[PDB]
Amino acid sequence: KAKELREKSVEELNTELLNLLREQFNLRMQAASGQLQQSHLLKQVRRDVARVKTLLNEKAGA
Amino acid sequence: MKRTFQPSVLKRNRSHGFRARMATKNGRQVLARRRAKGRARLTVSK
Amino acid sequence: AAKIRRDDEVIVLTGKDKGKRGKVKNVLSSGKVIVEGINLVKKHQKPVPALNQPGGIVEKEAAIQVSNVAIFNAATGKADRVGFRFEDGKKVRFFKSNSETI
Amino acid sequence: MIREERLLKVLRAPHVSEKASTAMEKSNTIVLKVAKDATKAEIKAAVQKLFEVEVEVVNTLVVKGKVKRHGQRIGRRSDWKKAYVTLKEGQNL
Amino acid sequence: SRVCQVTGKRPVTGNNRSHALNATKRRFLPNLHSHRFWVESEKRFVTLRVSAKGMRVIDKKGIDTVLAELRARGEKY
RNA sequence: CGAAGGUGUGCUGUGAGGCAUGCUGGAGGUAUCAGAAGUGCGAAUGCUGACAUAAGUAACGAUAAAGCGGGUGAAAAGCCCGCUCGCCGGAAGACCAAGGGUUCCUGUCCAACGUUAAUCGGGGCAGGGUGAGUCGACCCCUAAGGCGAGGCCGAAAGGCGU
RNA sequence: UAAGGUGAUAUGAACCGUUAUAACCGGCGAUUUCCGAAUGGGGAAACCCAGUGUGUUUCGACACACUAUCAUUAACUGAAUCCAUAGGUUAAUGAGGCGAACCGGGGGAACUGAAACAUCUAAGUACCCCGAGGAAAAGAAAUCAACCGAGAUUCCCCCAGUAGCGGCGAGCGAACGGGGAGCAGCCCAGAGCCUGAAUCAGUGUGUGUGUUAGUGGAAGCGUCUGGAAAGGCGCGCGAUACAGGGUGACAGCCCCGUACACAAAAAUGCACAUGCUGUGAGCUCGAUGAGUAGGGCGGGACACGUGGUAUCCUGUCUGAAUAUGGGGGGACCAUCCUCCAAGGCUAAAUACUCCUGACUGACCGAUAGUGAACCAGUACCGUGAGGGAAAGGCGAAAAGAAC
Ligand SMILES: [Mg+2]
Ligand SMILES: [Mg+2]
Ligand SMILES: [Mg+2]
Ligand SMILES: [Mg+2]
Ligand SMILES: [Mg+2]
Ligand SMILES: [Mg+2]
Ligand SMILES: [Mg+2]
Ligand SMILES: [Mg+2]
Ligand SMILES: [Mg+2]
Ligand SMILES: [Mg+2]
Ligand SMILES: [Mg+2]
Ligand SMILES: [Mg+2]
Ligand SMILES: [Mg+2]
Ligand SMILES: [Mg+2]
Ligand SMILES: [Mg+2]
Ligand SMILES: [Mg+2]
Ligand SMILES: [Mg+2]
Ligand SMILES: [Mg+2]
Ligand SMILES: [Mg+2]
Ligand SMILES: [Mg+2]
Ligand SMILES: [Mg+2]
Ligand SMILES: [Mg+2]
Ligand SMILES: [Mg+2]
Ligand SMILES: [Mg+2]
Ligand SMILES: [Mg+2]
Ligand SMILES: [Mg+2]
Ligand SMILES: [Mg+2]
Ligand SMILES: [Mg+2]
Ligand SMILES: [Mg+2]
Ligand SMILES: [Mg+2]
Ligand SMILES: [Mg+2]
Ligand SMILES: [Mg+2]
Ligand SMILES: [Mg+2]
Ligand SMILES: [Mg+2]
Ligand SMILES: [Mg+2]
Ligand SMILES: [Mg+2]
Ligand SMILES: [Mg+2]
Ligand SMILES: [Mg+2]
Ligand SMILES: [Mg+2]
Ligand SMILES: [Mg+2]
Repeated sequence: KAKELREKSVEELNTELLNLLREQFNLRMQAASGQLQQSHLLKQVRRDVARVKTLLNEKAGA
Repeated sequence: MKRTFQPSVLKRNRSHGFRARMATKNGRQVLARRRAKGRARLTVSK
Repeated sequence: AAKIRRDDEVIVLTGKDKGKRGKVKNVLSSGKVIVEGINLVKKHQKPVPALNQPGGIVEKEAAIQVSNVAIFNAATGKADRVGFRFEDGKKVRFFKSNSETI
Repeated sequence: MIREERLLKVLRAPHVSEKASTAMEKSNTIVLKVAKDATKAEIKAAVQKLFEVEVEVVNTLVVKGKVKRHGQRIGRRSDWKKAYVTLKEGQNL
Repeated sequence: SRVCQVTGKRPVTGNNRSHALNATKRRFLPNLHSHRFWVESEKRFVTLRVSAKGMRVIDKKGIDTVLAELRARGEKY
């Protein structure tokens, strides 16, 4: 990632952000109910949201 | 019998609170001394 | 920069197992290594009810100081020392005794 | 009034207990941990969009985190917001 | 404050010396007076807090010269 | 193949001391001749810590008061259940505020805390629990009084005030 | 830079990575809630409440931006009162607050010493206040000297505890001159002639070099004791490296280093070279700091306490001369010598250490050394300002004691 996300457009990145935030919500619900075996997924999703938001920022005012 | 400490949070904060210290030059000096001493609590707060 | 690495065959220089050889299983940030069949301990492992696990005397490798082992030079059958040099655009390790790359 | 990014961050966890189980069986109310700053309007909208169920009323309270002493030093658990989200007669999830 | 707008004369400190030479801290204040000066060039009176010395400075230099010094200092009148 | 330190012993020095060695200890010590001093303790109602004494003495906190049967438990005068007895009742009941801040409820535990035992507890640990348009706060409004753009005043800091 | 990693107590879980988007180190960016100068208004800090402008496959309410005060500048506006001026609105730019010491300035004690005490001392100290910089301040003679001469300021060593001052008590205490560190000189008080000519600051580029990550870095084996070898013993070897640390006892040759040799994509410091905007060089003819110098009165500063007291500052009252002039040479006068006040700038040698890196100690080693070797400005005490502890060591390795 980061190089693969840079190629996408502002409209495309805004869609992936919404998808990552929906996944983040579903993983939180799964973790809270004690149904998430793969605890490592939360950090991956959280840091992907960060990557998307960083790229959206460098495309908006640069 | 009746002792010297009679609590009131309103009077505590008005008399010794952060804003009361900030209101005068000498009170900002209290905060500065306490900051230089490395005090955890500068004033009694919430 | 590290002279001894995971999977190297090493020879023990110091301690109860001086003279023995073994494969480096893991290299620790403390400057210690776990070497297969070296520095064995027989730990009295306490039972864990959360597994319904019983107790048992377990034989395991205890970490040994990395300075207590030498790279084994199989070609000479002797303990050696590591040096560093650049061969191509990549850094390599070499045996000091015969000047051969590892 | 709402935004999906906000609604997705507002609901934190289902809260499990005897009171929460009885609130579901007897009154069709779900007990949740919501963001501390979440409003009753935000919790209503978030439950309706994400859980696809109709909300009757949202009741909220702030739970104060308990303090534990470790010798001379204290520890403090976090304050959190609890939501009693009553769903309409027709129950799903 | 007890400051002359013209000369900058302000209270100074010193001592009261008795016959027995006992020193007690004192002040020497300037001879200050609030005076309305007619400024022809502005068709207006300008009230200045001035010492009698500063008033003699205005008699010598002229009010326009002295007010120009006040402007250069940033001092409003 | 046992340093310093600790604890004995033998010899030696006028003495402050010194050397040798048994035991303890487990990694450091230092001749000689010089060099520098935080250099020698019994007292200062000295300073800090430890430990005695009195002494298993005084006391165990309202003279409202207990008795028994059953239970739990390793153990029950004290905890739980039961039947009695007694005390307060313009309070020793109930409800607010202030102040405290989880002490609340349930389970579990008893070292320390509880002036005793403690299975019990406001004690330890874990979990649970506080749901508002109309109850309070915030909010609108002002009181004493505070702060106060400009301003007036004051070596500076500041004081007063529209 | 890498074969290992996801900071600690602190395991475990789920995972990431191994030749190059694992991790780790450094340069530059992004994000950076709320409180706090806190700045939209309020407020009992981390909270309460707005105005205006914008967004709404939902254009309710929420989200987002702006809106403090003061100063300078500009535009629009605009009284008493005709013009004007005040006032009013908006915009641009700056400030604000914090923090070691050193530094310049405004104020300024007392205990104490005098064997009492008032002059005097302590002392322009402690403290309060304002302001500033890498230093600050000072500074190119109205300075000294002594008839010979020196040549701004600052700092060091002498002169010298001298000459003096002094209830001539207690105390206070120079300068001239000499030896040194360092050295640098300029501009305005204005016009013309020639014109951007010396310098300085802001800043693009280039090179050198320094910093912020790094890279390589020699040479040992046998035997004895021992749980373990770095120790004893034998024989080798490296050294521009025997600084130091670690490793199961004391290691030049086991490990990290050390001597020596090297390295930057990026940001930055200092030099020169060079581009640009602004500033002005040289020459000739001028000009030469007035409520000032001096004086009376009251104080203060000068080592100098009013003394025979020159010099400096000035709260108050006064008040010149104009280079054929004026100041100083310690009352004052003459003579002579020397300098040119009432405008401004200026590097170095000097002072300091919150902090960063390297190194060092006849400094401490847990009642010592920081208050704090340790989750300490903590626990605890106090309404508050404030006060303020105790507390290090299993072992080589947890092999931390299965049963
Ligand atoms: Mg290296
Ligand atoms: Mg309701
Ligand atoms: Mg509520
Ligand atoms: Mg010793
Ligand atoms: Mg000895
Ligand atoms: Mg000696
Ligand atoms: Mg003693
Ligand atoms: Mg004695
Ligand atoms: Mg007795
Ligand atoms: Mg008795
Ligand atoms: Mg008794
Ligand atoms: Mg017992
Ligand atoms: Mg508790
Ligand atoms: Mg209870
Ligand atoms: Mg007890
Ligand atoms: Mg309890
Ligand atoms: Mg004001
Ligand atoms: Mg006021
Ligand atoms: Mg405010
Ligand atoms: Mg605000
Ligand atoms: Mg308001
Ligand atoms: Mg008009
Ligand atoms: Mg400032
Ligand atoms: Mg005296
Ligand atoms: Mg500065
Ligand atoms: Mg300067
Ligand atoms: Mg001459
Ligand atoms: Mg002196
Ligand atoms: Mg000289
Ligand atoms: Mg010289
Ligand atoms: Mg090496
Ligand atoms: Mg040992
Ligand atoms: Mg002149
Ligand atoms: Mg003069
Ligand atoms: Mg006389
Ligand atoms: Mg003379
Ligand atoms: Mg001059
Ligand atoms: Mg340092
Ligand atoms: Mg200590
Ligand atoms: Mg000790």
